Amino acid sequence: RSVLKNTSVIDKIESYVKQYKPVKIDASKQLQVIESFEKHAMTNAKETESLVSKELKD
Amino acid sequence: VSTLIPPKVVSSKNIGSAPNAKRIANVVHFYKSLPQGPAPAIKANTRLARYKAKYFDGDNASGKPLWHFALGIIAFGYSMEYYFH
Repeated sequence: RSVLKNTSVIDKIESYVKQYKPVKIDASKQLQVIESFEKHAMTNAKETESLVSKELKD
Repeated sequence: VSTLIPPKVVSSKNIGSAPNAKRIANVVHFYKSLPQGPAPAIKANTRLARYKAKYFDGDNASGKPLWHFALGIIAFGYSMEYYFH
């Protein structure tokens, strides 16, 4: 700011940047899809695991 | 994007390979196997099962029942010679 000698715009953009300092708001969308995915995955995983464990001993 | 679910779906690897077919054969076959056989048949003492025991064993290729059995027919008709003469 002390470089500029036309300074009446550095206060403008300083305050505008610090005003709009949140430039994007948070996203957590992986809490609805991740649990659903995890349920099907877990089910299938466990099914495979138990099935093959049984077969090994058979 | 989220990883797909192929690795965890196994139920077509249960027919997917050929030894599954062999497995379902020998889980029955070998499980229903006895330690040793039921019995081989060699004797039973009907008094001609004894004939089998001495002569018609699994390992007896010895010509002795043949000789004996031949000699039996010789004894039969030789007497019948004297039945007709």
